[PDB]
Amino acid sequence: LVHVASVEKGRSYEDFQKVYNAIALKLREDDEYDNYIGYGPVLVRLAWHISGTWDKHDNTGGSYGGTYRFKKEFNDPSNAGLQNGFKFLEPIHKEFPWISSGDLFSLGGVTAVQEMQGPKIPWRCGRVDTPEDTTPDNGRLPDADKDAGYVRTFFQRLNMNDREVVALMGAHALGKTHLKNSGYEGPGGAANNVFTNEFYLNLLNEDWKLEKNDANNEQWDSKSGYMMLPTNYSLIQDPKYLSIVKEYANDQDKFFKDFSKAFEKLLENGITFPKDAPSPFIFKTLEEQGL
Ligand code: HEM
Repeated sequence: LVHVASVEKGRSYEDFQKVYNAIALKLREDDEYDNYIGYGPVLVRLAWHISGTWDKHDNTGGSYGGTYRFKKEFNDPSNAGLQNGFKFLEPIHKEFPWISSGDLFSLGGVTAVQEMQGPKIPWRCGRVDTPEDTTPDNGRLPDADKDAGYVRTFFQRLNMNDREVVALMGAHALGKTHLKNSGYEGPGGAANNVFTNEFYLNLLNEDWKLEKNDANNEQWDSKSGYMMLPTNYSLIQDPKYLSIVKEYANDQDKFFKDFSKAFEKLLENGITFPKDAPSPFIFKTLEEQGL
């Protein structure tokens, strides 16, 4: 498989900035979702899940083809709860019918990180909708009940190394686990719709206790009301992951820098960019625009 990025015909930076503006204006507006967490956290999770299906061995899956729109990928058990992020973006797609689905689902994640005070994420247009038979089979997305060795092996399929994996996992400072979606319950911290290095500080500073929850899954719980998935708790049981955790806990700007690079890499895996293609766009926030 080769997936060559093709620009939506006749569109430039200013068009994509209009789609970004519509998603961010709708984020401000619908602030009541999930006990006033807002749709920020569920939109960066949709962008990682349509990206996380990629397989470096045969160039299948990844963000290119927009195939989350098809029933098979939409109804995957590991995607439960993401129907909310899809529903949110749907009026935005009716307003800009020219943008491809892969470009929309992925720009949704970029807009959410930057509106939640996160780092600027460079983004590239050019994903193209592919047919229903290119939709990846279920089961390429990761389990939560596992250890640091599973996490290392998994992210190798997306050729993410240790630094990339630890930066990327910092996203779990956002939102929460929901019992009806995943069999896990609880937030990762206090500031869960502001993008910070909080996930790392919690993992180093809380007295975590292992307990079973109401779905009979184990998770790590702290006195403070926060939780950790076994796979996130893994990052302090592995000596290479633990030194990077410590680095991000002590330096939020190094976390922002590395998260920016790894998240763009994640959203562009599997896509060939012709060098006449536009350079990656940096979108302005609402605030920077006075909107
Ligand atoms: C081994 C890797 C990962 C596993 C096993 C995993 C698993 C999960 C699970 C079980 C949930 C809760 C789902 C729910 O009940 O609603 C969750 C939530 C979330 N995940 Fe991950 N995750 C992984 C990697 C990532 C990465 C790479 C990102 C983003 C860069 C990410 C971002 C999020 C966010 C923001 C949420 C919050 C969802 C919400 O608030 O609704 N995850 N993750």
